[PDB]
Amino acid sequence: AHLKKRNRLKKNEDFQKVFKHGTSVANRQFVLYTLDQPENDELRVGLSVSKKIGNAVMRNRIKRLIRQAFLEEKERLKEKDYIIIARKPASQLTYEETKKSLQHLFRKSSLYK
Ligand SMILES: [Zn+2]
Ligand SMILES: [Zn+2]
Repeated sequence: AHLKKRNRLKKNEDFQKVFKHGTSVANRQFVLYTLDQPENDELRVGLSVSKKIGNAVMRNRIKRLIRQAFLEEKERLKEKDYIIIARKPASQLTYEETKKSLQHLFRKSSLYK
């Protein structure tokens, strides 16, 4: 039901690494940063939510949808490091809508085995 701990990019150092050296694709809804770790056997997801969405509830909600959207995809996705920045126009998406969006970027940055 939930994304495993090991599949989560926790601390800032890891993020900065992806930002500075990773690759990027952007949507009207999200900015997906994917670094690359050949030394990682499983993928990692980091979440950055605009914060220009104030309601912790809208932010926590959107995070869950992306995390859960990833769970549905953990198998078809390369084992890299991902950072998804949720843009303002993502705040009101439904799971289905979020998943279609993430797969736009995933198909863009060819992160599909
Ligand atoms: Zn550098
Ligand atoms: Zn590394």
